[PDB]
Amino acid sequence: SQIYDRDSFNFEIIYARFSKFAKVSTTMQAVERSIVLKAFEHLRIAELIMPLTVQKEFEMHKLALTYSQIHHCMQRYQALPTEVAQWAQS
Amino acid sequence: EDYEIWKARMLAKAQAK
Amino acid sequence: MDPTISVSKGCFVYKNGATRSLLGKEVVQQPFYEEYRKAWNQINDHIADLQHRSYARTLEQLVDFVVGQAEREVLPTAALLTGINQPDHLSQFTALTQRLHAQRAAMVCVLQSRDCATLKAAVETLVFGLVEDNAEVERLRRSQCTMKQLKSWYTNNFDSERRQLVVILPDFECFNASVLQDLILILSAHCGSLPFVLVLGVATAMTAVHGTLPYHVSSKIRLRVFQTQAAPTGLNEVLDKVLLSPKYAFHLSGKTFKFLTHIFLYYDFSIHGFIQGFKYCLMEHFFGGNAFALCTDYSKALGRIKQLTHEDMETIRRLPSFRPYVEQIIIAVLTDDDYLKKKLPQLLRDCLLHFLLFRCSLEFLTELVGDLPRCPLGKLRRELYVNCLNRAIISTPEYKECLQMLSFLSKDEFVAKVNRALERTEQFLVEEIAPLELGEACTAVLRPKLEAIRLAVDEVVKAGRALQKTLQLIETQIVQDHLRALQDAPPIHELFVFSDIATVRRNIIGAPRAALHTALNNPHFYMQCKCCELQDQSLLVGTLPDLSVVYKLHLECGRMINLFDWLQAFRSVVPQIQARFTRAVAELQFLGYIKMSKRKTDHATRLTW
Amino acid sequence: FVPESDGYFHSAEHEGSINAIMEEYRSYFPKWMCILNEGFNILLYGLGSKHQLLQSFHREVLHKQTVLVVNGFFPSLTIKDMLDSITSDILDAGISPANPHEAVDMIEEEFALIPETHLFLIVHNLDGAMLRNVKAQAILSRLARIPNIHLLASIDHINTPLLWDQGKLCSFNFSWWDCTTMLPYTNETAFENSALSSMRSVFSSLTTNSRGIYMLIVKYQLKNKGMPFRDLYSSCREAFLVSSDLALRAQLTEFLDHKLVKSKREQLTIPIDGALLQQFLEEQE
Amino acid sequence: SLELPYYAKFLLIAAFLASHNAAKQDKRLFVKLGPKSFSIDRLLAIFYAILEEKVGLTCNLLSQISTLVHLNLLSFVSGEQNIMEGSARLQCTIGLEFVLQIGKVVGFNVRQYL
DNA sequence: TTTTTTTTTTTTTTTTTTTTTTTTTTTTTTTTT
DNA sequence: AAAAAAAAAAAAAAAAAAAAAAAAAAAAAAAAA
Repeated sequence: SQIYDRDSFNFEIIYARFSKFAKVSTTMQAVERSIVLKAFEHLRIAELIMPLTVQKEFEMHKLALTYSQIHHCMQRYQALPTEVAQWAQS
Repeated sequence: EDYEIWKARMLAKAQAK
Repeated sequence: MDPTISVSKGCFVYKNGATRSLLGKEVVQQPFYEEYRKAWNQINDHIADLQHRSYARTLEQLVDFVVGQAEREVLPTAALLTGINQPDHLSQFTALTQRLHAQRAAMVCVLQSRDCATLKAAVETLVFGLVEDNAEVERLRRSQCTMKQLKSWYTNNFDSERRQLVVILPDFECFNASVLQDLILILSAHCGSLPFVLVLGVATAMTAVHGTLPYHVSSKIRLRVFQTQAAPTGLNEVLDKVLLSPKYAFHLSGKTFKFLTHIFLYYDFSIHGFIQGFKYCLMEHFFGGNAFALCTDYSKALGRIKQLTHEDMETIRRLPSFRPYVEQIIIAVLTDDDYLKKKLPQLLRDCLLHFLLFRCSLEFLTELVGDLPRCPLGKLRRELYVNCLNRAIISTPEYKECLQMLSFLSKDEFVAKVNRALERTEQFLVEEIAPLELGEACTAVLRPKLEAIRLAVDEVVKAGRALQKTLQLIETQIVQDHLRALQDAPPIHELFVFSDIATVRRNIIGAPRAALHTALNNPHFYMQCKCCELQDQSLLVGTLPDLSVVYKLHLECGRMINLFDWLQAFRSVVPQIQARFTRAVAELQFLGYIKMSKRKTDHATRLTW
Repeated sequence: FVPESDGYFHSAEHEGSINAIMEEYRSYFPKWMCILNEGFNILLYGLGSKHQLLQSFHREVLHKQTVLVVNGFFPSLTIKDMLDSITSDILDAGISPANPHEAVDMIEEEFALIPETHLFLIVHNLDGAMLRNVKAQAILSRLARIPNIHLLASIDHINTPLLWDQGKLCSFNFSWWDCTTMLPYTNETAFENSALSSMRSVFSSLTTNSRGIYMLIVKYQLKNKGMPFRDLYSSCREAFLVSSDLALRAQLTEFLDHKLVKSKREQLTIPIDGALLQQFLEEQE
Repeated sequence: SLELPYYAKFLLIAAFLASHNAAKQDKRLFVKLGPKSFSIDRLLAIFYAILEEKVGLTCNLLSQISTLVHLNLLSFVSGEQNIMEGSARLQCTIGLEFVLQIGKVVGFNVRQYL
């Protein structure tokens, strides 16, 4: 959302952007596609992700948060590993 | 072939034995 | 016009004595109808018994799952991985219901996907199914059926004694997803109140259940996966134990066997479609007259000979395998009707014994070539059955390639394979041939040939040329005589095999577009006129019908069709011509070949390309 | 039949012949009774109209049986009519429930209680204009599975098995028959689903003020080779043809009632070419 | 472990190639994001192009199309009321690994036609 | 055996839900530059 | 290839038709005498 100026996203776009990070993380090497899909579904049913109202892995979405809420979550999270905390800055 | 003409030819040759 | 072409109604009732065995008695008392009924009921009961013996193990597992849930919140569910052929499956579930009504372990509701368009209809169908299942084992309205009434009914009936509440969903893929998720949430909320077991009917894979059940829904799920045996395996079992069983006198030919197995293995994995195609083949065979009613065992066929009429001998005279029996002998055969009446039982026992020796020789040769690598003739009994009824098996180069590869092995593997073949053929002769009538002469003819084979094995194990002697003796006493084709068959073998394949091919597999294409390309194939003939399929002669000319005239044009040049070219080929062209474009739009586009003032688009 | 895919990617004696064809197809009727006795259904898929063949089968063979003849080519047919017909007229059980699959459940439960009571149904054009949805074919395939109910049906469209899956095709235990007559589609294509003289006949019934109003519209349309509402209202008001604006809206709604001028968004375009409007303008002089 | 018939396998990989492979390129590849939609005429055209046996268009083939829709291996993005009229649009709803398994058990390479 | 009371079923009337018409707004196609 | 109209299609509101429920009325069964 910060790169493409709040364009609607997808499971495949976010999974590609996550899998580019998970190859060099040395902590998230062993996550499957289905576990990240279940995590995406858990974010969807908690309404941190809302549909624009297509297959489940291809339905378009919107982020229901602001950037300041995620920036405060990065400071308030307990036992956050440093790889994720460094990936959140850039 | 037809069964009628084959039966007729076989019967006629059976009379020709 | 007609009485039924009314402008107001669409349906017309011709009720004659209707209130709140189609044929007459003259067709049923004919012997071929009784023989066809007996043979079809025997084959259908055998196929049903085989399917029961296939399904009984997974049935016992599901019944033990329901009982072990009863001996014990998340709800216990059980994905039953069935095949893609849905109409074969529901009857299986019915059997489970009967066993669940045997031990009084549960009562079963079945939720079809047609009844569960919404959550309200799904819950109403569930409660109504459970209440009427209890009412039928030992009436609420549609809007009255609620989960509160189910809880009160279960407290009033089965809290003093617990019956599980098994909910069977036979078509898991065809459900609405949100209705299914909310139904699983509704059933999981009432755990502890009502003991629910959820049996699923998943047809594809477990990836479908893992995809359509989200995180929060599958958090309340304790599923245990069961597996059903595959539909090609069930087909091969039915073909091994029923269609090649020696105790039926009705045989299929190689081409019809290959046609039905091609329909199964290539188009649809439906065992019921195979059963109905085989029933149509058996019906089309036995519905040729009372002469084909002799296709049973020996005593009933001898009785049917003793009751036979004159026209039945006249239609067994016309079949093509009868004439070389005449030419090999004459004045009493062709017309006198009693020489054949006393000569028939020898021919009947000859064909019966030939088919029994054919089945035994097929068993011997499929054990001999079955463990061989590279399989030039096939692995199972059925492919060898097709290749052995189709053509001369020794004149085929595949048997010579088989002999070349059997000569390339050692003596130990050859000796072990022929001993396994001897033991299997003797076991098949003692188990399945021995209770069969006219089976004593079968063993008494084929067994000294097996003694010759076994003594050849004895001389090759006592002492390279004896291996070739064993191979040529296997050829000479099994493959030559007891493994003939259908062209080298005995006399009058038509009564027992069924080779009519073009009529059955037209009447089972439906090709509407082939008939429409033929009737619009050359109407001479159907009209059979002495004027509308065509040398090639695009001549466009003047004596053609109207719609054929309009179809040929729009067939060569592009995608978009104008009314003007098409009408002018139709006038160039063939007032009332405008009414005929309006009739032609109406009939050709009626078949789906073109379409008048909406407010494109005269231009019409062809939907066929 | 093999259609070639590249075209998608680059984009008298006749009467006696039909009489012999119909006698040949009338020979198949005891075979059809023997086939319908064993549980199969009959499907015909020829080119020509199979209406008369099925009607002659109903007259010559099924003369005393309970026969529900359904015209699938009827554009005002619904499944409610057929199910109300079966539940009310044959079974005497009143109106069928509004859920049609529940009505088929009721029909199966009621036909289970009456064996040796066979309902034949003859559906001309099973792919008819109101049976081309999947629900109606599901209802018809569920009806065809009942051992008391027997089915004969016609097929005319080229895309018919696109709505029969393998479950419907195992419920429809069809015996396919090539009954290709050469009869034209008179009874099937006659119904509702398949001019300057009309403009003059409508203009005959106009009054004087409506004649002047349509005269102004056609004169402006032919002068400028649609027209606005304001200049039309000023043209009707300068000639004393109208009292207010709502009477012009009433007269223009009367014109749109008869399909003479077309409203657009108010643009007023007459949907006939300029040459015939020029002939009509020269017709009054 | 989804067992299918032979022509159902070929129709399924033809539907995958119809949804994936960029319908402007169909003019070149056979004549000799998201899954894009297609019509059943395009599916039958690609099926006859990649089968190279030219089987008859019987009722069982279109019944296989309807029961692959029914088994949720395909879907109906558009249409569903003009299914015979040519305006119905389908979409393929499987992945690449299943198509590669089908092409391996048949012997037909999909990556050549990809 | 005849009369009166209370149950049951049918028919009518009212309410609620589903379908259909109608108006508005959007939206993909078509003509002009 | 873009700007702009234009007809077709979708959304939504509003009214009617049909289904369902509830009450009134008539027929039937069982008690009163």
